[PDB]
Amino acid sequence: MGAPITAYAQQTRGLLGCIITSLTGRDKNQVEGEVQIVSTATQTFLATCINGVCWTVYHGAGTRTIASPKGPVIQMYTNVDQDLVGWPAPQGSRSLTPCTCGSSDLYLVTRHADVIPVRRRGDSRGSLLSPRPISYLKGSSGGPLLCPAGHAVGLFRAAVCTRGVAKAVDFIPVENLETTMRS
Amino acid sequence: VEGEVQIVSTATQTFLATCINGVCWTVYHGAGTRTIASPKGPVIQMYTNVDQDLVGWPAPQGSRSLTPCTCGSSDLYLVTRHADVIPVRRRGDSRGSLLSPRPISYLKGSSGGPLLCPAGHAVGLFRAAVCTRGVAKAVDFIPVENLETTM
Amino acid sequence: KGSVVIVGRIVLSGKPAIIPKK
Amino acid sequence: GSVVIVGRIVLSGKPA
Ligand SMILES: *[C@@](=O)([C]([C][C][C])[N]C(=O)[C]([C][C]([C])[C])[N]C(=O)[C]([C]/[C]=[C]/[C][C]([C])[C])[C]([C])[C])C(=O)[N][C]C(=O)[N][C](C([O])=O)C1=[C][C]=[C][C]=[C]1
Ligand SMILES: [Zn+2]
Ligand SMILES: [Zn+2]
Repeated sequence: MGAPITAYAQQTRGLLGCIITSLTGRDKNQVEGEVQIVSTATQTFLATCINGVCWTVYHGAGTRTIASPKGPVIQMYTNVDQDLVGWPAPQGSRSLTPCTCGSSDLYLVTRHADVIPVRRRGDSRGSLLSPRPISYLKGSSGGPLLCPAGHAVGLFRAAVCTRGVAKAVDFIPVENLETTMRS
Repeated sequence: VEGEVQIVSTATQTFLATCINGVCWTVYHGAGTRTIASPKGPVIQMYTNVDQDLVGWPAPQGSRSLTPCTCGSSDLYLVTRHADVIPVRRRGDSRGSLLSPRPISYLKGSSGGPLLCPAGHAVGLFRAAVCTRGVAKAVDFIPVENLETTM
Repeated sequence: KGSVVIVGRIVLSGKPAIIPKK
Repeated sequence: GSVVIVGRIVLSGKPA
């Protein structure tokens, strides 16, 4: 990967095609990118492909199957406690690689394809250098937090809000991903 | 698609502009007080700062704005008029050194271009290259704050 | 329950590019 | 004169 981290988004389907696809569980669409904007019939969020696996937040995907060209695909991993789930990365996607530098300077990629700076304050916390309204981060759960090199340091899970403005973010560090696989 | 960086020309020369906070900024040494073309006629500069070598008109059509950097990183990246990205280490407020010096020919026509941080956020606007013997070893730039202040 | 459906993508691998005049 | 826009650059590389 490289820097500066720049990202863009593309919508691939709408509400009706999404509902149909959700039921049939068969999606014939072409897949590209490291992060997929994903949706159930109740909510929409993100899923990040790290090392051949498409990871996302359990509180979003539950135990559901991901719709694929060959019909539904069951999850490879499920960890209610760590709030993780993973499916084999879709055919066409590009995976990110875990961070191996321990940089405290993280960058969150939102569902709007905006990358916002986050200062790591702990294993699963980092503070937004420029806080934003929580409505801005809605739908970004499952999205990546990269180090200056563009490597996955963790997955966005929850926001730390005060009066509707998020000051910090709660994430799932890649270590939990490794652990969830060994489990 | 919408672009953040516009490639402009004045007959005299050609350089770049960068939309930050809805304003299309570029170098005074390129545009001067010139207006920018529009399908409805010439549009005038919203800001002109001869002192800072900074001029800005309202962001044009087919453009999208860059966000100022708020992470402080010293690891900058310059985007040229050819879309080439060049890693630059921040030496100070308006100076940064190329990690791999290039002949000035490579940095030509890029004034006005953005000086991005690791997050693709604007740090400054490429003002002019600082070179030794035809080799651009570093660059001069206008920090975003100057722009945020000019507004 | 239904399947989680991919409704869009976010591409980090893109690099600065001069938008094609098309 | 007037400054004309001869082209555009998209930092993310967004195609089309
Ligand atoms: C994602 O699941 C979100 C991000 C929203 C900031 N996170 C949560 O919902 C979590 C879930 C919880 C951890 C089980 N909850 C929160 O972040 C709470 C705060 C809790 C903090 C605890 C912390 C200290 C450990 C806040 C108050 C919400 C997510 O994005 N979910 C999908 C979603 O929001 N979908 C929306 C929808 O209706 O489809 C959506 C999507 C796009 C635009 C608007 C709304
Ligand atoms: Zn790293
Ligand atoms: Zn920054």
